Amino acid sequence: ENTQLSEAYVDRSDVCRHDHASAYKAHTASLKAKVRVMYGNVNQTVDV
Amino acid sequence: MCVLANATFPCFQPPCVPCCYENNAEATLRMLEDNVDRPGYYDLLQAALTCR
Amino acid sequence: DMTINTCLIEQCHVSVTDHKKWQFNSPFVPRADEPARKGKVHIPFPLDNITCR
Ligand SMILES: *[C@@H]1O[C@H](CO)[C@@H](O[C@@H]2O[C@H](CO)[C@@H](O[C@@H]3O[C@H](CO)[C@@H](O)[C@H](O)[C@@H]3O)[C@H](O)[C@H]2NC(C)=O)[C@H](O)[C@H]1NC(C)=O
Ligand SMILES: *[C@@H]1O[C@H](CO)[C@@H](O[C@@H]2O[C@H](CO)[C@@H](O[C@@H]3O[C@H](CO)[C@@H](O)[C@H](O)[C@@H]3O)[C@H](O)[C@H]2NC(C)=O)[C@H](O)[C@H]1NC(C)=O
Repeated sequence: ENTQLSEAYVDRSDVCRHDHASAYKAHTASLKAKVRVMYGNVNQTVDV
Repeated sequence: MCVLANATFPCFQPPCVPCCYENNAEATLRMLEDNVDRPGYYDLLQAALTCR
Repeated sequence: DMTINTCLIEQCHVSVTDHKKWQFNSPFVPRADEPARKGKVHIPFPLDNITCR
């Protein structure tokens, strides 16, 4: 005349903040560039 | 923050100072076992288990 | 010590209660009371960054 209570559940791991994957939606790309312009006696590179 | 029956004392200073475990081991353990959900659990633990 | 003077061995039990000491929450040892008590101990050796050659 005895009884056992069995219990279990699941959790996020101890190091989930160091080793995890991210699922994204990506849209509307925007490109930067870096261009070097020279003429006369000016060199010099700008980021646009 | 931490509570002992009806004490509600700051966790840095328990009412068992000094030698909480040396004076009463079982009472100290029961003291800790019911503040596990209290965010001041670890400093309470540090206070309960230190004395020279 | 205690003496019964009445019956045989195969009727009484020794069940040491001991207490005073936290053990562990291990699936191979039972609980003593249902809603449980639970504690918290910090385990050593955390995970960190290095570089390999
Ligand atoms: C406009 O400016 C850029 C950067 O200041 C000039 O490019 C640079 O030119 C010099 C001279 O050739 C390079 O120095 C040499 O590089 C070689 C690479 O191996 C090295 O072996 C030499 O010892 C020396 O360091 C420099 O690396 C180079 N920099 C870059 C980012 O390319 C360019 O010549 C200028 N344009 C004009 C028209 O003056
Ligand atoms: C080993 O190095 C990596 C890279 O630096 C560590 O990952 C970094 O972990 C920190 C946590 O301290 C992250 O900071 C977080 O930033 C967000 C904002 O972006 C903030 O909201 C959080 O509260 C937290 O402070 C950091 O983002 C993350 N680096 C990257 C690129 O995501 C790692 O923790 C180091 N240790 C290990 C792996 O044990």
